[PDB]
Amino acid sequence: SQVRQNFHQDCEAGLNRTVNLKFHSSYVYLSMASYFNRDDVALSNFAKFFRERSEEEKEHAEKLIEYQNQRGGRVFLQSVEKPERDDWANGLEALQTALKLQKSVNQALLDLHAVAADKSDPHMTDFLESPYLSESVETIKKLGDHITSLKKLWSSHPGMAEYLFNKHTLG
Amino acid sequence: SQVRQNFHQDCEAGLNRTVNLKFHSSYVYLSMASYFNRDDVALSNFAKFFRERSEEEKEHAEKLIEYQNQRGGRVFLQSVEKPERDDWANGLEALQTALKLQKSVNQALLDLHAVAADKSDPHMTDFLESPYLSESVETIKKLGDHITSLKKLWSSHPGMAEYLFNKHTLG
Amino acid sequence: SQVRQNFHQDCEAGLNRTVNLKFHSSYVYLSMASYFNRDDVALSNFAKFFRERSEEEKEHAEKLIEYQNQRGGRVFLQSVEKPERDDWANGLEALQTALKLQKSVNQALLDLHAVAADKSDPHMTDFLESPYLSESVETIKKLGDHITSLKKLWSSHPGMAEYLFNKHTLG
Amino acid sequence: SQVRQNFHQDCEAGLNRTVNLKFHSSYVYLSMASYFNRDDVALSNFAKFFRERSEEEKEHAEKLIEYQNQRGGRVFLQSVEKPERDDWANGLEALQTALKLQKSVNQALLDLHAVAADKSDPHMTDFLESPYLSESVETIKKLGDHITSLKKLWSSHPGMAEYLFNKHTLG
Repeated sequence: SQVRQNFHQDCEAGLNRTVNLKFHSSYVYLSMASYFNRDDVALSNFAKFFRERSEEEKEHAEKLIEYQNQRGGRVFLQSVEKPERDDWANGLEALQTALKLQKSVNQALLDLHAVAADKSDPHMTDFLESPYLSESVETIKKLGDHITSLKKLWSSHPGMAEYLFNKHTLG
Repeated sequence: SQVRQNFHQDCEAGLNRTVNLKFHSSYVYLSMASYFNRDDVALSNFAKFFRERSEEEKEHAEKLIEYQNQRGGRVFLQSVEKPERDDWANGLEALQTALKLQKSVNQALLDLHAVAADKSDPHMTDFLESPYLSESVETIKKLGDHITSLKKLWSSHPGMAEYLFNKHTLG
Repeated sequence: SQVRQNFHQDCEAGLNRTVNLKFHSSYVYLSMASYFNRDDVALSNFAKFFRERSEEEKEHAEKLIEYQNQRGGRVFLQSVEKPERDDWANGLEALQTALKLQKSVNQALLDLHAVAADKSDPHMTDFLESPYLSESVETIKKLGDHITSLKKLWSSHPGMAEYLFNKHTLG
Repeated sequence: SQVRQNFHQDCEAGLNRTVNLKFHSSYVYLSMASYFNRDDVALSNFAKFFRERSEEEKEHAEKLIEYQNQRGGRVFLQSVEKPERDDWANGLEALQTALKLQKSVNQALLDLHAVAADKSDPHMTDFLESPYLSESVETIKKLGDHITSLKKLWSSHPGMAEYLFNKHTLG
């Protein structure tokens, strides 16, 4: 590419691997959103929350593809594996799964950042820091807070816990 | 000081002692605010409430310093002792601690007022009455009310108590 | 903490040490502001300037506490040592002291940044760079400029120097 | 008087004595204002400043007369002695004289307040506290500040001192 400069093959490859990860996360959130809209689950604000997370992950994936093109790298798309589950049990289990998902995506971004740093690519480390790394920790803190609040309510009554949380925290 | 008139040394000293007390209270509230923002506590409106109390105590301290200068007294700042605890247990314990703190600060203001009265300084007694003494009793009444409401909820479920109070009273 | 990830103990500790430093700086500036409001000093714009510096240092301290919570670290507050002096001599001596203070705080931020870099924490190095490190150098340059201008005037008449500078540069 | 209640003869008399004092102060300030408007003095902002002080003292005198009537006391006006000087030397000497005048008026208000307190008249002590006692200390602090600033300039050149102060502080 006539545009390529100081762009290492490992960074190009890591980038392609990361967009797949982001699409997979988006897909997991979409599954969760759909689950909460089921007539036998009916937690509309949990659904809304996960739907928003889904769209955010999707937009990140698209921005990474755009970054690949900007640097003169070549995009290679892979199949997107379906979520690990189709039933997410309940609001608390879904939140806990999301925290685990967010931390694995954060680790992937940190690993990619380390590759860019090792290859001395300041443009890429800068790109990864904001907003990718920053949004990750913000989301992780938010999910941790949510889990704590829901757990407090859970100890009294799980049925009422989900209903009240859906209304007061997610509404 | 060319400006000094009817300003007794004991009032000057009491004033310096009181600004330290006010800074210490501010610091205690800041500690509480930070505690409620912890991911494992997550009561944002309790945090907000204590953050506001912190700023109010800080502004009072600054107004007392300003009063010292106005009367021709000389400000002497002392080290600000850290809060007695770093962990505040829960919303109810924090509220009860704040009531105790507010009453000790109120007593200090009453003692200072008595010194000013004894020395026949009507400018200072007037200054202390509004808004210092008035805000103290208003805050004390507010905290007493809060404690009563939270205790009512506590008897059912502490987890749900803090969650509901954080949302409905402090939100 | 369920939220903690890639957050080293040394960074957590350095953070707690830095908030204390920031509170101490705020306290030093407050002392200076109060000194310039004395009837026998009477340089209102110097007071205003240091009052603003005080509030800025305080807000930085609070943002660092907030950052600690975001990463899953635990805040530990220590006593805030009183300023080294209660009398700041004059406008020039105060400015020179502030430059020295700013450079020591800058060094602390640089040392903390180095710890974060050593531990491979890109989220923290990024956080420290803007606005902390950037504001430091901006403030340092501003103070250096002020000192130079005041020194030019000082050589003629210190009394007139402070009066004119208070009005034209700080006003 | 059908309206009189808890109004002691000594308070009534002190009130009449104080309105005369206030008229005399107003007259002194008027003399100063006129002096600074002389073609051979020509400090328009010093004149403006003293003119304002004159009007303030006059309005206080009128409010005290009004208070006398409100309580059922009877107003007795006495001759207003002319100022002690017709020539006020310079801006610094005038400022120093005003500080001395303000402190003597403040003492008179404090003495009157003490009489009201001794006679258990809370309506009168309250009336005297705001705005009379409060304005006195504010004015005293302001004059002390002004004197300090002008003295700083005086040490360099008195001619330039008055000119610059007239423009920058009083303008």
